[PDB]
Amino acid sequence: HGSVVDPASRNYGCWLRWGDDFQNPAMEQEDPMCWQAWQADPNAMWNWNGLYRNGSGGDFPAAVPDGQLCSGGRTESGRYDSLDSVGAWKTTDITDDFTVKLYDQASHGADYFQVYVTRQGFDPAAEALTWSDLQLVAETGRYAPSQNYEIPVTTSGLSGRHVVYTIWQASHMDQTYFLCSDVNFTHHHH
Repeated sequence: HGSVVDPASRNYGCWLRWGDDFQNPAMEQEDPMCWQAWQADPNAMWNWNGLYRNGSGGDFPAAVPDGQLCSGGRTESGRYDSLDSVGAWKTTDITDDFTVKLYDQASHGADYFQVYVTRQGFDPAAEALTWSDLQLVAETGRYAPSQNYEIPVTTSGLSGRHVVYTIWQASHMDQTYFLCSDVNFTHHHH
């Protein structure tokens, strides 16, 4: 099990940044989207590595309705429901060309990865995430089992706030991870 750690997914980032002080009321001002997520279900963050469905068979929109992409279609009885919320999620700066880095403790492998990004014109802070807002920008073949997978991604013409949607088809069984990462496209490297 695992997640996208760079650019960190929504719940991996909420866990890493707040797990030591997850009850802090100041989070309401400093990180509203993590705050509403911690409020609704701390297990969205404690179980950050479990954002998967079993048995999807590659038909991904059929199991993940519009507005439910980041919760993985309310998998695990909506444990990750609050990751679907619309607002000013904290972003990671990336450039047009960027790498998606997964962490997989158990080295399950991957049959393939799909990386989508929200099209220019979509505002994740004001609009619900739907499949028609996404554009496929990377798609890979199989990855042998490892503890880290890296997907190189090349894009052009993108600027400002987007969501990256990484789909991880695990190799050990029909298990698929649906990982939203908030990003900010700039010319600045860091």
